[PDB]
Amino acid sequence: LDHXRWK
Amino acid sequence: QLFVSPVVFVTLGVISLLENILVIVAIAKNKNLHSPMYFFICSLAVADMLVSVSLGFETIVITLLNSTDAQSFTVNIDNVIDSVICASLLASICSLLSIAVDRYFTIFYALQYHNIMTVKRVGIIISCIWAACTVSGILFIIYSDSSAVIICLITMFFTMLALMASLYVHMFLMARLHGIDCSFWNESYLTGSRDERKKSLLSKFGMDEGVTFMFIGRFDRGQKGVDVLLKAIEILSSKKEFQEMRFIIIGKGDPELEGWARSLEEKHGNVKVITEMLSREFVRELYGSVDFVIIPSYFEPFGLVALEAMCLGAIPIASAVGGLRDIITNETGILVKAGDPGELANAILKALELSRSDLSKFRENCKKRAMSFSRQGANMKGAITLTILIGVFVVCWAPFFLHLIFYISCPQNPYCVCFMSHFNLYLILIMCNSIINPLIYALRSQELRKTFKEIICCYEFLEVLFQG
Ligand SMILES: [Ca+2]
Repeated sequence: LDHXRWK
Repeated sequence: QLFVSPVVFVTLGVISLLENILVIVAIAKNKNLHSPMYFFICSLAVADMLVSVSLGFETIVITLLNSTDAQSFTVNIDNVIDSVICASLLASICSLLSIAVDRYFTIFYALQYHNIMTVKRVGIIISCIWAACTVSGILFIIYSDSSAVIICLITMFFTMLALMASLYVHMFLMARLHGIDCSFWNESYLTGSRDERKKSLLSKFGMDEGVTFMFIGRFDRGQKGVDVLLKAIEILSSKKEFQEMRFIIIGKGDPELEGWARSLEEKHGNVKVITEMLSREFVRELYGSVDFVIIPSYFEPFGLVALEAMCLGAIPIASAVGGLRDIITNETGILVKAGDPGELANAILKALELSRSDLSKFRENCKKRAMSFSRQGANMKGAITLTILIGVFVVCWAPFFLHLIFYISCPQNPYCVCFMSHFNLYLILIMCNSIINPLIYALRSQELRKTFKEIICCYEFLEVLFQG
């Protein structure tokens, strides 16, 4: 999982 | 991916939390800020805070995992965090749209909107906004991989961009097109009573004291409707009520209509025609002397013609078209069907009967209505505040939404990949939307600044009571 969404 | 230290996300989230709590506390603690606009600013402050708090908390969660996969737990926490950000992004769009609805209705239907929008009704609307946005936000994160969700958010941003474009075009580009000049169109330039101003005006044109009707504008077939008025005067000519009426028709253009007006002028005597472009200073004196101003325009997008007249007490008899329809109410004038001389003749007859009673309050309603449409007024300043708030939203979310456009349209393109690699900077700009907005609210609301100044003095006493 990453910062925000749709990176 | 472009690196930005995780502490920046946490500190900006803290600055945003501190700023937006202060905003929510200030509106709640001050009864002077208990209006729908500030209540929609409050939901926008919650949405801003919740976005930066979730983005800040997410950074803390990610850093903790890089320090320590923890199976489904991290995915579940990620989906919940992203759902709060999505819900708050949708709620921030809805809040700005609600301030847009608020501003449009306070500018045109001020008294009507105020009676409808109670603390209960605005509380229900905000709750319904947040209920629909939390439901939509959760659903959007479930189908985040689906194009329909990403296209929906991009469409919602393009809607906000189109709203900003139209608001900038109206508030700044078209500022001097529909904005009333209170420095010029002021009753302070008029001397004496309206009775003597009308008496002197009618004596200047060699006429007796009667219900004075005034037309100002070009002589054309299908635009300002001088033909409608000329047909209406001919309808009224046969009536006995016409003898108590006075008509001043000003403007140049069609020699056919110029000659028609001049023919009725020499035929009736209570009809005066000035086939010359008169100075705004004299038009202002005419507006302050005449009882009614007839604007039988086929097309008038800006109510400025009516606004200018209403400032100086002239009760407008205009067509229910564009800006005239929006500015004139039952209390501030008589509206008629455009291109209908029979309905206009009846409106002039209605206005003649209306003049038998005291029109003093009717003119005061016109003056008050025209005054509220000034750029220096609370209604227009709020619309400028709205344009700044939407402008700041659009600017702060534009790189993220261009990144989203690129995510579904060109993820393979190196030119899109290079832009998409600066995603962390785009999230930082989203943090800034939550920091710049509290600074705008204070900058645009003098009352909120005063309440903020009371919190900085009370926080100085809080820290004093904290140690002692
Ligand atoms: Ca995430």
